[PDB]
Amino acid sequence: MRVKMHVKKGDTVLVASGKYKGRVGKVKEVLPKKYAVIVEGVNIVKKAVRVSPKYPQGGFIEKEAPLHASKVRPICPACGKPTRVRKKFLENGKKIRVCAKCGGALD
Amino acid sequence: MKTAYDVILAPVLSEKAYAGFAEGKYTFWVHPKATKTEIKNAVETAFKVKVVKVNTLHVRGKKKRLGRYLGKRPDRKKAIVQVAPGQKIEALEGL
Amino acid sequence: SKVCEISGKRPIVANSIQRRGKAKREGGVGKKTTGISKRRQYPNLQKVRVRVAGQEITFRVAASHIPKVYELVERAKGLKLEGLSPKEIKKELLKLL
Amino acid sequence: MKLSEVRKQLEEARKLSPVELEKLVREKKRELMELRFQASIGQLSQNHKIRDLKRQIARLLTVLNEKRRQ
RNA sequence: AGCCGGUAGCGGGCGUGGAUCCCUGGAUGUCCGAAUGGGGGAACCCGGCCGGCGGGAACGCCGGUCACCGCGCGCGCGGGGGGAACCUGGGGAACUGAAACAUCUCAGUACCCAGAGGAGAGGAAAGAGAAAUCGACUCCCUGAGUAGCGGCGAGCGAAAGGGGACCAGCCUAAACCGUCCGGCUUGUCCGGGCGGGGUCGUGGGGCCCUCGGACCGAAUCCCCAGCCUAGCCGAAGCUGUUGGGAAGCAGCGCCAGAGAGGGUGAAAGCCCCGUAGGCGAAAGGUGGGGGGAUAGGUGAGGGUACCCGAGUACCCCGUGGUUCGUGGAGCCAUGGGGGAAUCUGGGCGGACCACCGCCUAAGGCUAAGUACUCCGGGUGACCGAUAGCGCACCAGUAC
RNA sequence: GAAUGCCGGCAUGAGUAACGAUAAAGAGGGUGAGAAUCCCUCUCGCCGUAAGCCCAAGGGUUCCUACGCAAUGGUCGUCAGCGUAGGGUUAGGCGGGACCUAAGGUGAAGCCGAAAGGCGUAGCCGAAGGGCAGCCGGUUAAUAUUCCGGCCCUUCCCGCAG
RNA sequence: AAUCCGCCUCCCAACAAGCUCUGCGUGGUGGGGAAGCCCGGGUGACAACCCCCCGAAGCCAGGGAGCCAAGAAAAGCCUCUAAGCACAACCUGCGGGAACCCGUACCGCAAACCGACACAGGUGGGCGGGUGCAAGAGCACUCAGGCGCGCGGGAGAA
Ligand SMILES: [Mg+2]
Ligand SMILES: [Mg+2]
Ligand SMILES: [Mg+2]
Ligand SMILES: [Mg+2]
Ligand SMILES: [Mg+2]
Ligand SMILES: [Mg+2]
Ligand SMILES: [Mg+2]
Ligand SMILES: [Mg+2]
Ligand SMILES: [Mg+2]
Ligand SMILES: [Mg+2]
Ligand SMILES: [Mg+2]
Ligand SMILES: [Mg+2]
Ligand SMILES: [Mg+2]
Ligand SMILES: [Mg+2]
Ligand SMILES: [Mg+2]
Ligand SMILES: [Mg+2]
Ligand SMILES: [Mg+2]
Ligand SMILES: [Mg+2]
Ligand SMILES: [Mg+2]
Ligand SMILES: [Mg+2]
Ligand SMILES: [Mg+2]
Ligand SMILES: [Mg+2]
Ligand SMILES: [Mg+2]
Ligand SMILES: [Mg+2]
Ligand SMILES: [Mg+2]
Ligand SMILES: [Mg+2]
Ligand SMILES: [Mg+2]
Ligand SMILES: [Mg+2]
Ligand SMILES: [Mg+2]
Ligand SMILES: [Mg+2]
Ligand SMILES: [Mg+2]
Ligand SMILES: [Mg+2]
Ligand SMILES: [Mg+2]
Ligand SMILES: [Mg+2]
Ligand SMILES: [Mg+2]
Ligand SMILES: [Mg+2]
Ligand SMILES: [Mg+2]
Ligand SMILES: [Mg+2]
Ligand SMILES: [Mg+2]
Ligand SMILES: [Mg+2]
Ligand SMILES: [Mg+2]
Ligand SMILES: [Mg+2]
Ligand SMILES: [Mg+2]
Ligand SMILES: [Mg+2]
Ligand SMILES: [Mg+2]
Ligand SMILES: [Mg+2]
Ligand SMILES: [Mg+2]
Ligand SMILES: [Mg+2]
Ligand SMILES: [Mg+2]
Ligand SMILES: [Mg+2]
Ligand SMILES: [Mg+2]
Ligand SMILES: [Mg+2]
Ligand SMILES: [Mg+2]
Ligand SMILES: [Mg+2]
Ligand SMILES: [Mg+2]
Ligand SMILES: [Mg+2]
Ligand SMILES: [Mg+2]
Ligand SMILES: [Mg+2]
Ligand SMILES: [Mg+2]
Ligand SMILES: [Mg+2]
Ligand SMILES: [Mg+2]
Ligand SMILES: [Mg+2]
Ligand SMILES: [Mg+2]
Ligand SMILES: [Mg+2]
Ligand SMILES: [Mg+2]
Ligand SMILES: [Mg+2]
Ligand SMILES: [Mg+2]
Ligand SMILES: [Mg+2]
Ligand SMILES: [Mg+2]
Ligand SMILES: [Mg+2]
Ligand SMILES: [Mg+2]
Ligand SMILES: [Mg+2]
Ligand SMILES: [Mg+2]
Ligand SMILES: [Mg+2]
Ligand SMILES: [Mg+2]
Ligand SMILES: [Mg+2]
Ligand SMILES: [Mg+2]
Ligand SMILES: [Mg+2]
Ligand SMILES: [Mg+2]
Ligand SMILES: [Mg+2]
Ligand SMILES: [Mg+2]
Ligand SMILES: [Mg+2]
Ligand SMILES: [Mg+2]
Ligand SMILES: [Mg+2]
Ligand SMILES: [Mg+2]
Ligand SMILES: [Mg+2]
Ligand SMILES: [Mg+2]
Ligand SMILES: [Mg+2]
Ligand SMILES: [Mg+2]
Ligand SMILES: [Mg+2]
Ligand SMILES: [Mg+2]
Ligand SMILES: [Mg+2]
Ligand SMILES: [Mg+2]
Ligand SMILES: [Mg+2]
Ligand SMILES: [Mg+2]
Ligand SMILES: [Mg+2]
Ligand SMILES: [Mg+2]
Ligand SMILES: [Mg+2]
Ligand SMILES: [Mg+2]
Ligand SMILES: [Mg+2]
Ligand SMILES: [Mg+2]
Ligand SMILES: [Mg+2]
Ligand SMILES: [Mg+2]
Ligand SMILES: [Mg+2]
Ligand SMILES: [Mg+2]
Ligand SMILES: [Mg+2]
Ligand SMILES: [Mg+2]
Ligand SMILES: [Mg+2]
Ligand SMILES: [Mg+2]
Ligand SMILES: [Mg+2]
Ligand SMILES: [Mg+2]
Ligand SMILES: [Mg+2]
Ligand SMILES: [Mg+2]
Ligand SMILES: [Mg+2]
Ligand SMILES: [Mg+2]
Ligand SMILES: [Mg+2]
Ligand SMILES: [Mg+2]
Ligand SMILES: [Mg+2]
Ligand SMILES: [Mg+2]
Ligand SMILES: [Mg+2]
Ligand SMILES: [Mg+2]
Ligand SMILES: [Mg+2]
Ligand SMILES: [Mg+2]
Ligand SMILES: [Mg+2]
Ligand SMILES: [Mg+2]
Ligand SMILES: [Mg+2]
Ligand SMILES: [Mg+2]
Ligand SMILES: [Mg+2]
Ligand SMILES: [Mg+2]
Ligand SMILES: [Mg+2]
Ligand SMILES: [Mg+2]
Ligand SMILES: [Mg+2]
Ligand SMILES: [Mg+2]
Ligand SMILES: [Mg+2]
Ligand SMILES: [Mg+2]
Ligand SMILES: [Mg+2]
Ligand SMILES: [Mg+2]
Ligand SMILES: [Mg+2]
Ligand SMILES: [Mg+2]
Ligand SMILES: [Mg+2]
Ligand SMILES: [Mg+2]
Ligand SMILES: [Mg+2]
Ligand SMILES: [Mg+2]
Ligand SMILES: [Mg+2]
Ligand SMILES: [Mg+2]
Ligand SMILES: [Mg+2]
Ligand SMILES: [Mg+2]
Ligand SMILES: [Mg+2]
Ligand SMILES: [Mg+2]
Ligand SMILES: [Mg+2]
Ligand SMILES: [Mg+2]
Ligand SMILES: [Mg+2]
Ligand SMILES: [Mg+2]
Ligand SMILES: [Mg+2]
Ligand SMILES: [Mg+2]
Ligand SMILES: [Mg+2]
Ligand SMILES: [Mg+2]
Ligand SMILES: [Mg+2]
Ligand SMILES: [Mg+2]
Ligand SMILES: [Mg+2]
Ligand SMILES: [Mg+2]
Ligand SMILES: [Mg+2]
Ligand SMILES: [Mg+2]
Ligand SMILES: [Mg+2]
Ligand SMILES: [Mg+2]
Ligand SMILES: [Mg+2]
Ligand SMILES: [Mg+2]
Ligand SMILES: [Mg+2]
Ligand SMILES: [Mg+2]
Ligand SMILES: [Mg+2]
Ligand SMILES: [Mg+2]
Ligand SMILES: [Mg+2]
Ligand SMILES: [Mg+2]
Ligand SMILES: [Mg+2]
Ligand SMILES: [Mg+2]
Ligand SMILES: [Mg+2]
Ligand SMILES: [Mg+2]
Ligand SMILES: [Mg+2]
Ligand SMILES: [Mg+2]
Ligand SMILES: [Mg+2]
Ligand SMILES: [Mg+2]
Ligand SMILES: [Mg+2]
Ligand SMILES: [Mg+2]
Ligand SMILES: [Mg+2]
Ligand SMILES: [Mg+2]
Ligand SMILES: [Mg+2]
Ligand SMILES: [Mg+2]
Ligand SMILES: [Mg+2]
Ligand SMILES: [Mg+2]
Ligand SMILES: [Mg+2]
Ligand SMILES: [Mg+2]
Ligand SMILES: [Mg+2]
Ligand SMILES: [Mg+2]
Ligand SMILES: [Mg+2]
Ligand SMILES: [Mg+2]
Ligand SMILES: [Mg+2]
Ligand SMILES: [Mg+2]
Ligand SMILES: [Mg+2]
Ligand SMILES: [Zn+2]
Repeated sequence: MRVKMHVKKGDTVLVASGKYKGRVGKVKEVLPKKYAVIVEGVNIVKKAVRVSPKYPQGGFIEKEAPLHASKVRPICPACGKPTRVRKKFLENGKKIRVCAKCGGALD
Repeated sequence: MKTAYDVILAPVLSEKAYAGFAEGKYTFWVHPKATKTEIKNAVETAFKVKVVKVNTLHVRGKKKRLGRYLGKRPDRKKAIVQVAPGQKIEALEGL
Repeated sequence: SKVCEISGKRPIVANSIQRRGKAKREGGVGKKTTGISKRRQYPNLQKVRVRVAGQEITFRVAASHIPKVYELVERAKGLKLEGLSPKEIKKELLKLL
Repeated sequence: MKLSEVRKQLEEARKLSPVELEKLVREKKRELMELRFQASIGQLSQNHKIRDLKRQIARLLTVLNEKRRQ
């Protein structure tokens, strides 16, 4: 019905696996069809660009490479620890993500 | 619901269509099912003119391809209205 | 050939069996079948014309149910039948079955 | 068109009468033709306007139908 | 919490004032197609009537309406066409087997046709068949390759009974009573509609005397539980190291009603999706379960001898069905001829007769247990791109 | 490991036969990375009851223009009926329909047939037959009895007059 | 039903006419218009546009004769009357308005159709110029127009 994403633009995530394991960053973008997130300054790649109006002088640019969403963990804004996410029902009763270490909202 | 704006789709843009403005002949793409009589009325209520003569012709879609995939463009009909001596359709005088 | 409008009797298919030889009961060796082929047995259909309500109604009916046509005519008296078409009379008549 | 503009359109339309609804579709069907003509000579950068108008008309006729249905 | 399908790009937009998306309902839905105004070489053409638009009478467009058949007093209702298998009914081969072939077989199969429906058929004894018995029908096991049938060749092949699945029984016709309508050969008439009555095999019912004067309950209807059509919550891991990458190795932990499985840069219970265990419907659908209502249901002697399904039974001729191929050939069915009776009537128990029994024909309906798999899901000592569907791919396509 | 097996791939024959009418070519100039093969000119040859022109079938964009040459072209290719794109088909009078009937088809009535279905006066359908009003010229890259010009004409509606 | 058509009789007309329809000529007017020469276009040009001959298988046409094998229908159209209606309606003349749908490109004896091919095959109708040869749609050459057939270059055996 919808892909399940445990993370979103632009909560702050720990990158827990791959070359960039350990890095922290904002999620610039979420790409659910590809099940992937773009994290700021994580997974940089050198792309060639043709000499073009958009890029005269040509050469290369840096781009952020998407990460498989499972590599990423939201950092709790209360305790500052990376966490699994839980759902808690409020009184509304809207539902929200809360850190699984303490109980803090993650938004 | 059916309005004149349903019958006249777009103006025909080409050397040949433009060549007609001089003698008062405006050429539109119209809906493929629309009658000379109905086009006369539609053009009259849309561009506030007096339509005096209507020429229509069918235009078959060109067969066209994209890689493996053969297809056809939509079939169209074009109409050529003659407005009364002296009138003009300014939207088309354009150019 | 066809269907009795009264009894419903239709053409049926029957075998025609050809036999040879002397029956056992007559001291023969027994009967041998020398052919079986399908054939049809038709109802004995005939036309019965009847006047009912000053109209001429006609039935295609197996001879066995020829009397059932006239019996229908009798039951017809209790009916408001005049002015009707002969298609219409026959329908009413038939409905009485 | 913005979601709130859409509600707004519906509320307003629903207040209208059939005749007023008809008048307004005709006006919009007219406004679409202009858009078309502009789109065809390459002078409509704001092309989302076409999908928009088309749905407005749909919403309107939809509502016209509502009224006349009972 | 992203989004404007596959689908990126140009060019523009939308979304926590809740978008995209998912489910339900609704609206719109050109033309063709049963196709149904009429025509026609399907997807085009041409009309009638009413209303509307345009300056509108000619012309054109928009809305509505107009086929035929059946049933019921022009109007109502219904039909028509499709559906992969399954089902019934009406028709119905041949190769082949018989080591040739005709009867026989293949086979009442293949196939054509009609019809249904989520099933269909059958079904409440004129049964079975030997028991002083059983008790509708259907379906499975068995009985049994028995009994039998059979150029007594090749081959074909029951049923009762027993064990199971499911379980349910009803409505009429007639006698007689009432009512409306119609007929001409005037009523104690005949006939047709409708209502009442009645429904059975210890025979039952009708009518006439006598006596007696609440319970059951649907297969119809109503409500509801439950189910389907979207979903949702869901425990526990960090560090070091090799490495492009850890989930490998190492250290120290932890969860478990969850160590099914799939992903994640390699090999992860604890990262992700899940899993166990739970939760969830405003709307539509279902609802065989629960509840309620309604229709409907129910006596005993005695007398009378009115009724108890007709071109029927019955007999003969021609055939089919059955295991039964003419056989000692009954039974069930019926194309032809003849042709009854109403319980002191009738059919049956394998020619026939007697005796002794069984059963009540010629009107109708009836859940469930059964068949199938287009569709959804689960699961494989199933395939893994020459396999597996013809098709993993834009295939019933190219050709 | 064999089934003139099946499917696929790749060899051999072989740089071989052939390159599809023996109407026939030559040169100069241009273009281009490239030219016997494309454009232009001159010369030569062939058809001319056709090998020219116009209609109908069938075909379905193949037409015209621009940009192209991987493949398609029996060679080459700068060219093309090829690739990409853009343009192009204009009718009261031509053809067909809103007219008629032909064979035949279909078919109220009606007849027949196990089912499916088969017939069938009327009627309806059915044409390259009947009926019916447009000629000459100009114009486009590409349409013209269609546009334009000139001169003519048909039917329908309404009205006026007789 | 009919005043029409058919049939009978009479009168006038008759290889006439008249009336009517068509072909052709003319006809207000509108158009075209060569070679050659300059770069499809300009010019030639105020182009000229006249006379004679030949002459159809085409037209007048529904013409004529002969023959035997004896040669569509229906509508349009004219006429007759019926229900009707006769302020209607129909005819004639004039005037104003109205006049829909589909086709139309291109190939079309062929490299675009039928032949798996840009295939020496097959494909209905019309036009098909000039000269000479008795004639002709034959034959030769040739106009308009269109082509040299989508491998070539050499060599000069069997
Ligand atoms: Mg969720
Ligand atoms: Mg680290
Ligand atoms: Mg909510
Ligand atoms: Mg609409
Ligand atoms: Mg031009
Ligand atoms: Mg057209
Ligand atoms: Mg046209
Ligand atoms: Mg398309
Ligand atoms: Mg016989
Ligand atoms: Mg015997
Ligand atoms: Mg003996
Ligand atoms: Mg025998
Ligand atoms: Mg008789
Ligand atoms: Mg009989
Ligand atoms: Mg008899
Ligand atoms: Mg919306
Ligand atoms: Mg898109
Ligand atoms: Mg953009
Ligand atoms: Mg964008
Ligand atoms: Mg909500
Ligand atoms: Mg929906
Ligand atoms: Mg439309
Ligand atoms: Mg339709
Ligand atoms: Mg139709
Ligand atoms: Mg029809
Ligand atoms: Mg009207
Ligand atoms: Mg007007
Ligand atoms: Mg009007
Ligand atoms: Mg209109
Ligand atoms: Mg209409
Ligand atoms: Mg209509
Ligand atoms: Mg049917
Ligand atoms: Mg059906
Ligand atoms: Mg059968
Ligand atoms: Mg039948
Ligand atoms: Mg049979
Ligand atoms: Mg059968
Ligand atoms: Mg046969
Ligand atoms: Mg045989
Ligand atoms: Mg066999
Ligand atoms: Mg055998
Ligand atoms: Mg044999
Ligand atoms: Mg044999
Ligand atoms: Mg033999
Ligand atoms: Mg045999
Ligand atoms: Mg066999
Ligand atoms: Mg058999
Ligand atoms: Mg089968
Ligand atoms: Mg059916
Ligand atoms: Mg079932
Ligand atoms: Mg059932
Ligand atoms: Mg049933
Ligand atoms: Mg019973
Ligand atoms: Mg045994
Ligand atoms: Mg034996
Ligand atoms: Mg058998
Ligand atoms: Mg038996
Ligand atoms: Mg049993
Ligand atoms: Mg049992
Ligand atoms: Mg069971
Ligand atoms: Mg009676
Ligand atoms: Mg009575
Ligand atoms: Mg009565
Ligand atoms: Mg009794
Ligand atoms: Mg019941
Ligand atoms: Mg979860
Ligand atoms: Mg979890
Ligand atoms: Mg490292
Ligand atoms: Mg690690
Ligand atoms: Mg470890
Ligand atoms: Mg488990
Ligand atoms: Mg596992
Ligand atoms: Mg796993
Ligand atoms: Mg890797
Ligand atoms: Mg492991
Ligand atoms: Mg493993
Ligand atoms: Mg795992
Ligand atoms: Mg569960
Ligand atoms: Mg669960
Ligand atoms: Mg009693
Ligand atoms: Mg009695
Ligand atoms: Mg009985
Ligand atoms: Mg009876
Ligand atoms: Mg018999
Ligand atoms: Mg038999
Ligand atoms: Mg015997
Ligand atoms: Mg027997
Ligand atoms: Mg009989
Ligand atoms: Mg008895
Ligand atoms: Mg007796
Ligand atoms: Mg009997
Ligand atoms: Mg008997
Ligand atoms: Mg007996
Ligand atoms: Mg018995
Ligand atoms: Mg019995
Ligand atoms: Mg039944
Ligand atoms: Mg039940
Ligand atoms: Mg059942
Ligand atoms: Mg099943
Ligand atoms: Mg499945
Ligand atoms: Mg595997
Ligand atoms: Mg493969
Ligand atoms: Mg395969
Ligand atoms: Mg492979
Ligand atoms: Mg498949
Ligand atoms: Mg394949
Ligand atoms: Mg494909
Ligand atoms: Mg071997
Ligand atoms: Mg070989
Ligand atoms: Mg070989
Ligand atoms: Mg092989
Ligand atoms: Mg092999
Ligand atoms: Mg092979
Ligand atoms: Mg091979
Ligand atoms: Mg080789
Ligand atoms: Mg060599
Ligand atoms: Mg050799
Ligand atoms: Mg050689
Ligand atoms: Mg060779
Ligand atoms: Mg060759
Ligand atoms: Mg050679
Ligand atoms: Mg050649
Ligand atoms: Mg050659
Ligand atoms: Mg030669
Ligand atoms: Mg040169
Ligand atoms: Mg070249
Ligand atoms: Mg070259
Ligand atoms: Mg050269
Ligand atoms: Mg050459
Ligand atoms: Mg050249
Ligand atoms: Mg020659
Ligand atoms: Mg010549
Ligand atoms: Mg073709
Ligand atoms: Mg093409
Ligand atoms: Mg062209
Ligand atoms: Mg082209
Ligand atoms: Mg070309
Ligand atoms: Mg070029
Ligand atoms: Mg090429
Ligand atoms: Mg090349
Ligand atoms: Mg090349
Ligand atoms: Mg390319
Ligand atoms: Mg090639
Ligand atoms: Mg080449
Ligand atoms: Mg070739
Ligand atoms: Mg070039
Ligand atoms: Mg080419
Ligand atoms: Mg091209
Ligand atoms: Mg014209
Ligand atoms: Mg014409
Ligand atoms: Mg009309
Ligand atoms: Mg017609
Ligand atoms: Mg006709
Ligand atoms: Mg027929
Ligand atoms: Mg006929
Ligand atoms: Mg007609
Ligand atoms: Mg015609
Ligand atoms: Mg004609
Ligand atoms: Mg015409
Ligand atoms: Mg003319
Ligand atoms: Mg041309
Ligand atoms: Mg053009
Ligand atoms: Mg003109
Ligand atoms: Mg007057
Ligand atoms: Mg008369
Ligand atoms: Mg007189
Ligand atoms: Mg003249
Ligand atoms: Mg004249
Ligand atoms: Mg000139
Ligand atoms: Mg010149
Ligand atoms: Mg001059
Ligand atoms: Mg001068
Ligand atoms: Mg003559
Ligand atoms: Mg005729
Ligand atoms: Mg007629
Ligand atoms: Mg009168
Ligand atoms: Mg006039
Ligand atoms: Mg029309
Ligand atoms: Mg054209
Ligand atoms: Mg042309
Ligand atoms: Mg050509
Ligand atoms: Mg040509
Ligand atoms: Mg030829
Ligand atoms: Mg020809
Ligand atoms: Mg040619
Ligand atoms: Mg060809
Ligand atoms: Mg070809
Ligand atoms: Mg060639
Ligand atoms: Mg050829
Ligand atoms: Mg020929
Ligand atoms: Mg001569
Ligand atoms: Mg000569
Ligand atoms: Mg000669
Ligand atoms: Mg000559
Ligand atoms: Mg010649
Ligand atoms: Mg020349
Ligand atoms: Mg050559
Ligand atoms: Mg040599
Ligand atoms: Zn926390």
